[PDB]
Amino acid sequence: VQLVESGGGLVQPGGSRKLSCSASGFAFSSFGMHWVRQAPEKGLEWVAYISSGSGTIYYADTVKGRFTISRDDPKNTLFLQMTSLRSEDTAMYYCVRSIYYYGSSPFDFWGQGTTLTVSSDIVMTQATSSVPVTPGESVSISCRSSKSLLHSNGNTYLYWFLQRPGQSPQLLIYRMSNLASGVPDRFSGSGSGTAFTLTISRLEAEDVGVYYCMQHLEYPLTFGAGTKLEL
Amino acid sequence: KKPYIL
Amino acid sequence: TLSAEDKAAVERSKMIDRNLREDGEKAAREVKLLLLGAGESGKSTIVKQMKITGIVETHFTFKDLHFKMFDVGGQRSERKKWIHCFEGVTAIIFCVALSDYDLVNRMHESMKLFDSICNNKWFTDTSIILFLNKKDLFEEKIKKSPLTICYPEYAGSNTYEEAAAYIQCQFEDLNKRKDTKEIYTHFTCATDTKNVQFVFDAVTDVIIKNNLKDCGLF
Amino acid sequence: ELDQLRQEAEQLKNQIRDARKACADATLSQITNNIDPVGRIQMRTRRTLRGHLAKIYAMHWGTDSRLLVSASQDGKLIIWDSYTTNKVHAIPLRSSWVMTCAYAPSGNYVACGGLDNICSIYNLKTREGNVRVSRELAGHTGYLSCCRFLDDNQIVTSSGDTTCALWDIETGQQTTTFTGHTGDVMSLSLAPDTRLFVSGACDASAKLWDVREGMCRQTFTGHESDINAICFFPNGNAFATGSDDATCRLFDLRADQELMTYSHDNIICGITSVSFSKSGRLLLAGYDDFNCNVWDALKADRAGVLAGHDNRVSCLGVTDDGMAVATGSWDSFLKIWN
Amino acid sequence: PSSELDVNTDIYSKVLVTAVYLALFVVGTVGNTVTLFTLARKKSLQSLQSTVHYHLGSLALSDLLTLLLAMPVELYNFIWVHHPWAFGDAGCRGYYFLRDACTYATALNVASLSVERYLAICHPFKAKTLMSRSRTKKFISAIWLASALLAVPMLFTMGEQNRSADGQHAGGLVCTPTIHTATVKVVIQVNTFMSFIFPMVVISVLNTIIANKLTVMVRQAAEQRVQALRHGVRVLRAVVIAFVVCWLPYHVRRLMFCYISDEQWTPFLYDFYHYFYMVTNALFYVSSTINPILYNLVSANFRHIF
Amino acid sequence: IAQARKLVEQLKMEANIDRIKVSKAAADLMAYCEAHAKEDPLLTPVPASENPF
Repeated sequence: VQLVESGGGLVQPGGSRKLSCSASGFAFSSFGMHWVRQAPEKGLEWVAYISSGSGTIYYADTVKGRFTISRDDPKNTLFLQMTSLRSEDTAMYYCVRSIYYYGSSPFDFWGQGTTLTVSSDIVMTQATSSVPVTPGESVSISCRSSKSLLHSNGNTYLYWFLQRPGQSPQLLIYRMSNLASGVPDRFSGSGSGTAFTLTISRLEAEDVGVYYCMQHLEYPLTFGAGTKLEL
Repeated sequence: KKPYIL
Repeated sequence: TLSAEDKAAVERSKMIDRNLREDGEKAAREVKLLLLGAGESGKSTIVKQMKITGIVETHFTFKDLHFKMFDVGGQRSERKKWIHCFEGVTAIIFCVALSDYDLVNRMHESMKLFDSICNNKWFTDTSIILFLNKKDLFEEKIKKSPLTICYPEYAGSNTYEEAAAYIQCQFEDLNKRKDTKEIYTHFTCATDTKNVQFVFDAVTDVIIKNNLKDCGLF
Repeated sequence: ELDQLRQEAEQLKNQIRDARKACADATLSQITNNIDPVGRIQMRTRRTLRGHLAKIYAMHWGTDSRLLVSASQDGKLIIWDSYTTNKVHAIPLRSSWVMTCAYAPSGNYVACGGLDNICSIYNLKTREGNVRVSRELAGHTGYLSCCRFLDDNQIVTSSGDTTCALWDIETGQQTTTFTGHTGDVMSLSLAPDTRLFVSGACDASAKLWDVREGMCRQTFTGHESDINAICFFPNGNAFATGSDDATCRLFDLRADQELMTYSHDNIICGITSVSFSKSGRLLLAGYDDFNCNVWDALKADRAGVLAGHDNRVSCLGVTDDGMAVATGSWDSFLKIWN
Repeated sequence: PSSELDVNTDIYSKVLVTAVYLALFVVGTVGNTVTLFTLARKKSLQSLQSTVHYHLGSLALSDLLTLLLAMPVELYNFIWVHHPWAFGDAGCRGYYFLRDACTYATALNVASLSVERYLAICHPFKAKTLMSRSRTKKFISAIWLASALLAVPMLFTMGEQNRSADGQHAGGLVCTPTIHTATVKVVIQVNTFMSFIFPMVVISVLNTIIANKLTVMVRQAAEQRVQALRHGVRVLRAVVIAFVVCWLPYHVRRLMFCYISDEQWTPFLYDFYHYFYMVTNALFYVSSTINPILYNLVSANFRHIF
Repeated sequence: IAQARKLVEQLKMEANIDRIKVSKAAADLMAYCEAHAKEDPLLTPVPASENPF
């Protein structure tokens, strides 16, 4: 699979720009898409959404009215129409594909992203923003929610992401407990409502990056700040 | 004496 | 109240429901035909006339409407255990060769097959397009060989038209019901479009009588 | 010589029935009548999965007892979510004529086969986001009565040329062909430990095969006509058998003979599917009197009637959790009873 | 007092039409509820039969609505008590709105059902390709929406008004058209047009063409059952004749109220109008009761499930 | 011919099987059902809070 974005460059403020994500290697029409943004020295932040068949669109409150998301299913292309660009809209914009049924793994594949430069939510709390790590030791990373994520149907909606330096973030643990496909079982997640724990056992090389927790109980999708591992 | 019912 | 993920699961379920109802309409506006008969009885001839390894479908269209023909005689097992898959077939196209009256009791075997299918508990409503194939070789074989050997209790002329009428009247007498369905008998040519024209004329009469029965008139 | 061999076969057969007659000391009704009866079983249709547009012929649960696969003659098989009645998938089949379907115990694979003589296998857990055919299993020259998954790589089938088989899905070749039936086979039932299984046919002869070795072990007779449904008892030491004779008969594997008879005067119709409960106390038989009946498996009383459907109940299955009982039928409605 | 509005009818005539109306009440309600129950219990219709099942269900629904809404109010407030109108201004407006929306529903159900049979019988392949359950549910929703829209002009015209000899009296309140007569004429003639004349043209032309096609099939079926084809040819003409005979005198009555000016009205025409009102509404409810019999029960497949 | 020899060999191999008494197998099935009767949700109906349906 391959999600490739386009539409970077410097844009004067107040102007307009359209982003294009070209999808490849999967059945595009079944997936609900996402745009997640990352301020250039800050964490990730959620922008917008379409469902499948363009049936349901949500926005974040900061971009509601100024951005319009759309998709082109016969050409596998995801669009984001941006207008009235402001100072906070300077970020790295990623395209995320997600599928929702009983037991799927949404936010599984993240596109490479593109950089665009312009001259009552549920608040997630990272415990720590940077931690020293010895290779071969178990590392425990915590997250905390302002609201209880245990829904009445048994599922708590806490996801975990890991961003390599200079790469797209990838899904590790979806729905607080379930390892993603292609993810080594060193990683382990547990907890309860509003108090959460990512557990790594025997940390290794090329597994050092920034970890994020994300709630998915309600819209908008507010991430965490981002706990970082260092040696 | 037109009727009134229609 | 559903979650943020249960709502998208329910939207998946409803878009799947939409694709199902669309494909069910696409399938229901289509005419399905069963082929039956013993081997080397012109089934290949009729299928070759249409288009020109268990179940064999030959899919062709006519008058902007699709026709599906299920050449089911390829696979051999008990017909009592899969013929109920085929109720709702519009018309059964049963095929008999005329010249198999003396070969070995093939005509009596085809009569038993026609009886077992025509009086079946599933095909109660489904009418039958009966074919009688290879009539010229039948003319040769009755000008040489007699006719008591196929059916014992018959005495009549050794002419083509009378013996062919006797075979037709012996086949169309097997239906224990005649108020419900109707057998459409044809004698095939060498190779001509009257074959496929009689098939669609018979199918048209069947569709008109089903529509009349469903509209409350018939 | 060969007629001497016929007489020898009849002598062996009379020896076999003499031995299993010597082993019958008391039937099930003398032991299990001291047990108090189960009482009246009343169950309501707790859901209804109205998605298919033709007669459905098969249904298999998941081992999590929440997903169930269900195949039908309209070219679709649909993986319901039993709690929320959501269609998590709908797989377009290549040939509409579908007699059976199965759901692998991992939850990664399904299977289906019908008059096409091919037990096709679909990969549910793809990365490309769609289901797709993994292997087309050919070489079987008859309609498929049943397919069951042993592991993710082993599948047994039940054909129309009187044979069963065992495939390795990764190679695509059938390992061990099971010959020995006379009329074509109609059902199949793996044991809980999957060392052996029981298949039924038009001979009215259920046979206890062996998966590893590859030969039949025991052959069970006692039905008048064809048998359509076999389900193991949960201990793995017995199995019930549904036939066209309005008779369910549970056989024993240790004692090698018929144990109990399930029939009633007011039913004369055929049986299309059987399955036990989780404990084994009550077995559920699926008739084409349009309703399922609930038989006390130890005292042989009809405990309850499930009168939901309006045509032939063509398939039924009980959750591995033992919580729900789904019943499919020719009116395209999966009812889920509890 | 307000005794000029008293209508002197034969009390035995009121008793007899009460008997006819209660008999039509029980027969029409039982027949239409059994028809809706029959098409609701029987759902084993996946093919192109299902669309015609929907139209027959819609016709049974509209006839049950005509009967259950209009019938019991019309008894007490037109047969027995001519004045005072008990139900007020919005009562008059809503009663004539429901009455005429249900009447347009019946006429358009019958017309649409005939268009559906003409497609299903005289162009069987072209109706096979056009058949989809979505288009039929859209079509029935369209004809009920048009039947609701065409009854809107009976809201503002049909107000309550006091026409007593005094300017005000507690018993002088009647239920009458209250706008000027030269637009009441336009309302009633568009009512008579879109409730009689256009469904009459499509009913008569389409059932004539279908009976022509079926008599052609009887001639080439005896020239090459035949009892059931002649039976269907009978039922088509029974549809046309029952629709004419039951919905012609009602619109003759409303045009008689529409055209004859008060210089031409007599006390004899007053009494004749009230007895003729009784008779025409008897035939109107006869239409509502004999729709389900000769649309359903004379088919010989409906009989066993009935 | 050889098919009849196969039927003879199959019946011979099915003949020598160690069979048990039927009261023993009946009491085994009875004891399985009584050991698992308590956790069977269809035998005695579960409370509605425990039912997922």
